[PDB]
Amino acid sequence: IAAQHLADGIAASGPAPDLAAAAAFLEMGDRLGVVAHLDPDRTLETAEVAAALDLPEPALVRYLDAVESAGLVIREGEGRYRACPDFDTIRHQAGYISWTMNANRPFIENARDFFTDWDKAARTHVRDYREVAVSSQWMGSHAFYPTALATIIDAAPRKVVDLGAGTCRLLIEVLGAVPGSTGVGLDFAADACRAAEQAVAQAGMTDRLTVVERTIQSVATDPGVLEGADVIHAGFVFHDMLPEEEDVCDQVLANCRESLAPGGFLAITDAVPYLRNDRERRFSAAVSYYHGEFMRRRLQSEEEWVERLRGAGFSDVRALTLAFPTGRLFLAHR
Amino acid sequence: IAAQHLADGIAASGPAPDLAAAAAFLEMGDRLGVVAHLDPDRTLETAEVAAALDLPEPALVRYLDAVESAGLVIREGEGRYRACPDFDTIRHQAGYISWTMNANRPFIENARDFFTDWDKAARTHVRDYREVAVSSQWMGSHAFYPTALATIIDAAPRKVVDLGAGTCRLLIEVLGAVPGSTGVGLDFAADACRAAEQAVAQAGMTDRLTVVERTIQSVATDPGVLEGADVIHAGFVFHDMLPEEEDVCDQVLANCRESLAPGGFLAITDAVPYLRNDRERRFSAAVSYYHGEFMRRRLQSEEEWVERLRGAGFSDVRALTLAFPTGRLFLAHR
Ligand SMILES: CSC[C@H]1O[C@@H](n2cnc3c(N)ncnc32)[C@H](O)[C@@H]1O
Ligand SMILES: CSC[C@H]1O[C@@H](n2cnc3c(N)ncnc32)[C@H](O)[C@@H]1O
Ligand SMILES: CC(C)CC(=O)C(=O)O
Ligand SMILES: CC(C)CC(=O)C(=O)O
Ligand SMILES: [Zn+2]
Ligand SMILES: [Zn+2]
Repeated sequence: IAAQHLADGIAASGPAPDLAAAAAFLEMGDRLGVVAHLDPDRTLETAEVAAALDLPEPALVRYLDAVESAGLVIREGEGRYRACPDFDTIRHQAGYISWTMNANRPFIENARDFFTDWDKAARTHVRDYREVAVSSQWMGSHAFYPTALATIIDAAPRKVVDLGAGTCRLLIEVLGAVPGSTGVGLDFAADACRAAEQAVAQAGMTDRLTVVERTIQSVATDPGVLEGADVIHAGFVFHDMLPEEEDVCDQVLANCRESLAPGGFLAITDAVPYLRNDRERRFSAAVSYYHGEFMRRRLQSEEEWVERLRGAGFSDVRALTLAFPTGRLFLAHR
Repeated sequence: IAAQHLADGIAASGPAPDLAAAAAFLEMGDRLGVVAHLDPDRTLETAEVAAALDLPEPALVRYLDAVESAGLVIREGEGRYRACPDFDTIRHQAGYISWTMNANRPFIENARDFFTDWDKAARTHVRDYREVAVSSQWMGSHAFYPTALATIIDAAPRKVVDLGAGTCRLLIEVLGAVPGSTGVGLDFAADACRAAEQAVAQAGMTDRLTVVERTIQSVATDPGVLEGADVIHAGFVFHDMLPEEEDVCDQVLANCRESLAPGGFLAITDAVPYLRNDRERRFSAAVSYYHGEFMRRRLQSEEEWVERLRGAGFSDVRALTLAFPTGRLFLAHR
């Protein structure tokens, strides 16, 4: 009796109000720099963080008080705030919403332009690659990054190479797990290389781990840095050179197979296109439509990837379903 | 055994991949004009809709095929598409994400400016009121609009007034339910008034329902149009004149009480600030922080609203919890 309208509405909205609010608070706070100071295991001290971020302290305090009202942080004492116990899961979920609604917003808002003159639209409406990187890392935290770590650590490698390694977090975490091991982080971006180069410094791995600043294409002609590696990792990278650079790509793959030490494998995480199964189909379709229609980059099915890795001379290929919908981890044994 | 990593990841992501993908597809499609042609009870014919929307048909077909892969539409025949059975619930959930991440995106991206010089930020970073209106209507579909309808229809009114009525859908639906009834839709926006004025035309209610183009403030001095109404409705409107126009507002409220026919009531849906209960607190906080910090509009608690309505001379005030988190429906009896 109008308690019906209420219960019916609650069931229809489900978790969407909570998620919409978490994602907006967390994107806003991350753009401010605040989210990197929130952690379930310690407090953020407003007086210091406001100074470190060059923000007015009363403004920062009203933000953290709003986030405290939302249940995302806990006010421990006066001027001190702690993230809620399940913050990292909430931030992981926010990553999916940030990626489709923020990182890829130029495609949402400008689809008509992309439909009528793609070449002009592709250069006019461009994605903010800081947002692409942050939301990808939030999604990866629980849905593909752990699986890649464990696989690399368990191979107990001596040399590990990462193509498109960014700030080299994955290499730093692997080297800190195999006490005797070396790493190579390859990235063609200047600022990415500069931050990876000092994060490795502050971990003391400045000798065990070098930060080469080249393209993955450059590997096709200079495969020297790949020599003798036990594991080569590429995360969501190889698709970005298809179909315009299929030969260069086929030849980087062939280079990787020859450069592998005995018993070594190339680990590729990438997205497969348009899955039909009920769990993955909806996010699969967004990942595929964004890549196929707006970025014009070719995503390959498992069948195509196995084909392509066989043709590069790998002797066996194992595909693993990742929790990230349409994410697959291909392990290509030499 | 690495089937653990998979099940753990799936539990951590929960419904977020599905929601993120639905919201992006549906905002993109709505901006294109396509979503208004999707319905669970009939098909969209691509050849005709592509022409009506001035879109290349192959482009429209790739979009609908992507949305079909996502499970949001069904391809009935060749060139014909039907929305999935629960489309309206999915679109309702997408409304929360659209509102926090799209409609209010100027606040997410520019919080630093709002913190350091508000007056300059408020006029530089402005919300797209087409996006505000669409996402509000998607949220309202299952979470506040039904409760307001049923209350108005059940009062069996002779005259109904709506302050900030937009395209007058709510009035059209009420007049089509009380066979003998009149309505007044008040809105100060030119284009809103022009569309309400022809939607009422195509319903034949062009006589029973007039579309006055004034401000709700203008009611404070010209209360004539309010005369004799059985029900006055205002949806998410009165807060937008607090605190800068408290006297004008207090006097519109007093005007409404005096203009009511005997047995009549004023129905106000509005948002209360920063609730603490577990269901509503997170979205409550986003609604409140957006209004308090970025729009500088005053949201009142239930206690304050009842106070304010008593002081305007209403004899009894009933507050109803809406499914929309922090939404409240206040019924103020004359
Ligand atoms: C994990 S995919 C994106 C990351 O990998 C880097 N990257 C993207 N494309 C390439 C490329 N062709 N070669 C080397 N690094 C790349 C980018 O600088 C970013 O850090
Ligand atoms: C339901 S809140 C927004 C809708 O109500 C209208 N509206 C907003 N503010 C006012 C106002 N002061 N007076 C009259 N209509 C308003 C807007 O034109 C829009 O259609
Ligand atoms: C995790 C990936 C899907 C990220 C990506 O492919 C991109 O945004 O470019
Ligand atoms: C449904 C309302 C919360 C919409 C609103 O207040 C706004 O965006 O201005
Ligand atoms: Zn990509
Ligand atoms: Zn508002």
